[PDB]
Amino acid sequence: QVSDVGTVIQVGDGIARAHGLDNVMSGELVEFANGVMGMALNLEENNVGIVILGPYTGIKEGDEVRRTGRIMEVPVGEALIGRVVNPLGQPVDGLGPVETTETRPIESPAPGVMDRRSVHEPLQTGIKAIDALVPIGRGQRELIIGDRQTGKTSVAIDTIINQKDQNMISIYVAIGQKESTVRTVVETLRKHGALDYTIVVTASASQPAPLLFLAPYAGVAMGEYFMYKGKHVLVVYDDLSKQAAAYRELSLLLRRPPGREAYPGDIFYLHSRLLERAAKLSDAKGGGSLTALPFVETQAGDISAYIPTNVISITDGQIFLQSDLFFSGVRPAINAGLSVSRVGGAAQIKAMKKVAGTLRLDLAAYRELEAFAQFGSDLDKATQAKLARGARTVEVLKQDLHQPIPVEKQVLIIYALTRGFLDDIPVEDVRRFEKEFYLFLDQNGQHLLEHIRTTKDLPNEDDLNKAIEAFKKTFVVS
Amino acid sequence: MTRGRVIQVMGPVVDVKFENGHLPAIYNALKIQHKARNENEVDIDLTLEVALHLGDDTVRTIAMASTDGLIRGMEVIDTGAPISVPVGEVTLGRVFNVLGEPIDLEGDIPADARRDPIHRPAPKFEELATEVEILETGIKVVDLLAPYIKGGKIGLFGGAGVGKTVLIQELIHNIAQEHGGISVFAGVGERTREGNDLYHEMKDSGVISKTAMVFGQMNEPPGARMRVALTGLTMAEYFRDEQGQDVLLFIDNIFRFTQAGSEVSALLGRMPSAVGYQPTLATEMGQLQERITSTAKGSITSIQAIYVPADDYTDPAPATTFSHLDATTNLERKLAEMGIYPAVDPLASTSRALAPEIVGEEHYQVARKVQQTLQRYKELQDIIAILGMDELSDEDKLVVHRARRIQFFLSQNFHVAEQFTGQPGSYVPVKETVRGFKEILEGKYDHLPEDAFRLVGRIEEVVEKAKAMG
Ligand SMILES: Nc1ncnc2c1ncn2[C@@H]1O[C@H](COP(=O)(O)OP(=O)(O)OP(=O)(O)O)[C@@H](O)[C@H]1O
Ligand SMILES: Nc1ncnc2c1ncn2[C@@H]1O[C@H](COP(=O)(O)OP(=O)(O)OP(=O)(O)O)[C@@H](O)[C@H]1O
Ligand SMILES: [Mg+2]
Ligand SMILES: [Mg+2]
Repeated sequence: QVSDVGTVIQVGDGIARAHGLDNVMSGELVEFANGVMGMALNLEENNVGIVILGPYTGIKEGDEVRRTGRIMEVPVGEALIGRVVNPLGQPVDGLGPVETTETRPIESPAPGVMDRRSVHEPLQTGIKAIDALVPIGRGQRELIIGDRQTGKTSVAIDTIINQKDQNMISIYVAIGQKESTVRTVVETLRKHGALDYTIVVTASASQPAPLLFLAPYAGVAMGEYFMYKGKHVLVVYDDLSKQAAAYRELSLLLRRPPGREAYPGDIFYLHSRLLERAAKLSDAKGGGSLTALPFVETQAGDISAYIPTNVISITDGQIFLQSDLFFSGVRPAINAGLSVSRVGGAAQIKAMKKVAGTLRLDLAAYRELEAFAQFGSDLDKATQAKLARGARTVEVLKQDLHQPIPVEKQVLIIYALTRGFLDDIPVEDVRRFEKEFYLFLDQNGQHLLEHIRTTKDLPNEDDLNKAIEAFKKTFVVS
Repeated sequence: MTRGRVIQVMGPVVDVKFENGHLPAIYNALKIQHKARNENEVDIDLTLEVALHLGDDTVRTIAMASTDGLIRGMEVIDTGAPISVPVGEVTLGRVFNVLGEPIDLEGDIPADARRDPIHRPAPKFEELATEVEILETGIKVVDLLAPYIKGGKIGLFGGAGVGKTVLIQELIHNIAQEHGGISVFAGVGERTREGNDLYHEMKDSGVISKTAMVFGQMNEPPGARMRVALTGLTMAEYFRDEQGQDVLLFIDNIFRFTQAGSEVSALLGRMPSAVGYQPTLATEMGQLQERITSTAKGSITSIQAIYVPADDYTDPAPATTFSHLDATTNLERKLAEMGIYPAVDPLASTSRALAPEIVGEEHYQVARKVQQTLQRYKELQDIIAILGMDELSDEDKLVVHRARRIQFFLSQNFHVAEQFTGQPGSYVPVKETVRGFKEILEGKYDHLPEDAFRLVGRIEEVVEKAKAMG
């Protein structure tokens, strides 16, 4: 009997090698004696190479291995919403088991060329410095890239929290994160109520390399279940660099020759296969969509490194966060020089597209003028364009933590800035101006807010100026 | 059976063959004991750690000492568990060697003492604490500008002769006094004379009665240098898991742990990673660091010194280590020579805790205002040499006047600094230091002489010093 039973020959460093299993198939789940699962990676002539998905300390040479008959799979369903699970679907928060009744394979083909539709629906992140000049549409995949301690996790958490009104399911996948950090993130989600529609998949730095390698595929396979039902899903991968490091460790343990920077040859194929499943399905396929926000941690802002360039070569844009800006008070840390959205703009509401279209390039020009003007003095119009506009734009794009702003409240203040109603008040007062203008609008322009909400356009050609001046009358300098 | 025989000896790597169906588990401990039967042999006493299962009932191990004198065919005994070190009250004031065996001459530890395994999975997601908490050290600079977190990791940096050792001793003293906890010091791959000096300094300061020490220094094999950190951590974990205390853990140099791991991997024969490091660098660092966490009943917080090769902060080892750090305190030879103690740089130090959500709006505002004042003074120090002291504006004069008193009030008198200065130490609560710094900011004490702030505890002691001076 060797068809469905095997025997371990070698154990070490999280990988094993088994004799027998003549009728196993490539990528099949196998179950060891301890209950620890594995995956059949290589089908050699006399043995099978198995990657161990769990604690390998309890596995010894001579232990029995048996088939399961299933290609690598994860449980899916609505019973998974509001739970914290490992990449194998095992519940981790301790709130009892999970009652899912369906499964999907880890590896699945991506939607075809004719299965997709152009992105045309906005994803409102609730952050001005994103929704204004780097818009994100549904079905897009946008890269978030920056150094450590820059707010990458905060951006994703704010985006996830802002989705409460919208009909969207959120999946937060943490790869290599600290368990205390994951616990605190889960607590913020619980406090803000996002656990009504959120699934959290975790694989901490203490877990063996295969689980870190495997987590994003489990997340996207969980997302596809809702995507193919005609729903909208958002998936956040907290690090793809740590997944790449785990895969490099696995490859070197398997003795595959390394390429550039010791990474294996298919380090590009890994990420492309993962990120190509995010798509905007058409009306024939149901109209569902999946949105991806992969993370990449750079070293000293080197955007030209191998992994950052590989990930840039896949996604539909990137949002670059700068540590130099994050320190010294520019807390959202958006860098308009290196941030762009290739698919966005066609998925932006008409009012915001009508108002804040030129802000990205105007702010980049202001940034260049900021270094140029350090050489001395300049023209009166140069000083105007610099100090009146750019400083106020920078000070109004700044935003506090976990404080989303509705898109209408964003477009009002952006219009007020771009039409010159802010040019007079001091730079050190515009944040108070915005904070009180939101309350003033809530009190007196609810019909303008409804106009924007319903028709997705500016409330009127000129009518807003009367209310803006009415607020300016009651507002006080300093 | 539970008996094997040696079949290969290649430096620190030893291969052992066992009976089929009786192989030991990974990370188990094996003992070799031998008596020289004749003149062509030597007495052997050795401990081995299992690392792989090579197949054919053969197990590859890593020795914890020198493998000289081994002979193909010697009997090996299985202990059935990983390395186990004594834990509890008996470990306080004692020095160990990574095997749990004492080094000082106070005698051996009885065989009825409880011993815990070295290797252990990290605490579950359920058992962690849900809220972030601040560890009150009682030192004004740290408690104001770079707070510590229960369960957090702190990186320590500084040149030679600036005050790192005295600062560590004062941290242990303050924690033991106020929070009722203990400390564990784990040297890793450092100078034996430095370890002896540290032992003598701790004995002189009287801190030694509240701390345990494990050294495993530079001359030890890579197998021992790779597990000193784990044995120190497992003696630290006992007090948090069983007595619910708040514990400090000092790692002398975390870089030597990675270097020893790389050396061990090269002997195991794995394929070298990017810059010659082991392929398992991130996994080993995670398995070490993730056990230092705050739980529902206690916490362990670790102060770690990190050597950076060639001052390149993008090197893989510092890059991996920095991802785990929660705060950073930098020492300044300029402050040390100026006479400011504990000489912590108030601008180079960074901390994740200093946020309004965690520390409070009042504390955050006071701290940020202090940092802005110090930055403005730093800028004005250039203009002083460019133009002259009198040429500066009146508001700049006020800024300088505030900045001198702030920079002097950052200093403090340490309990362990009594042996040098002759003055007793002070434990300053965080609320009191926040109030004092607010008062200095608001101009309530602009009339006092700036030297009365020099080296002092609370703010009331400052006005007492000014009253005694004039
Ligand atoms: N908008 C904001 N306003 C205020 N503080 C912020 C904001 N965004 C982020 N922060 C602060 O920045 C710090 C780090 O943020 P965050 O944890 O999101 O960074 P990160 O890039 O994910 O870090 P890491 O490398 O640790 O994963 C925290 O102290 C957080 O409070
Ligand atoms: N708080 C203090 N009060 C008085 N003197 C102090 C204080 N802190 C440091 N010193 C002085 O600075 C010296 C340096 O002490 P310490 O051994 O802690 O320095 P270090 O920077 O850790 O040095 P090394 O690199 O040699 O270990 C002390 O011997 C003492 O003379
Ligand atoms: Mg993060
Ligand atoms: Mg020292």
